Amino acid sequence: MNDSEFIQLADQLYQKIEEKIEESGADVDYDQNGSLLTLEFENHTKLIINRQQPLHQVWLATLENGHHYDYNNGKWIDDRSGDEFLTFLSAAIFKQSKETVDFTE
Ligand SMILES: [Co+2]
Ligand SMILES: [Co+2]
Ligand SMILES: [Co+2]
Repeated sequence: MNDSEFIQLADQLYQKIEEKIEESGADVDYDQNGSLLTLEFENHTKLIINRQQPLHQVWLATLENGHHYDYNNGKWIDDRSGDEFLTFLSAAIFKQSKETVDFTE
């Protein structure tokens, strides 16, 4: 993957996350500030998504941990656990808001 391709795929991801939040009507606020996509819950907790363009990775910070994802099999896959980004993001949103956002279907 080159940088230009990474940008296309990461833009598709960010837009997918935003569209699925809108679709769901969930009370999740989102703000893209360049490389950053911050999700904010009513309880004032956040999830922070960052693009690391030279590594061609998307990173996710939860309250406890950081996760780094490579694009593999048409999906974003955690490079230590092998978990899929969007499934993991759904689970995190449910914990911090008790609202369901399905990003995969
Ligand atoms: Co190419
Ligand atoms: Co609906
Ligand atoms: Co408030």
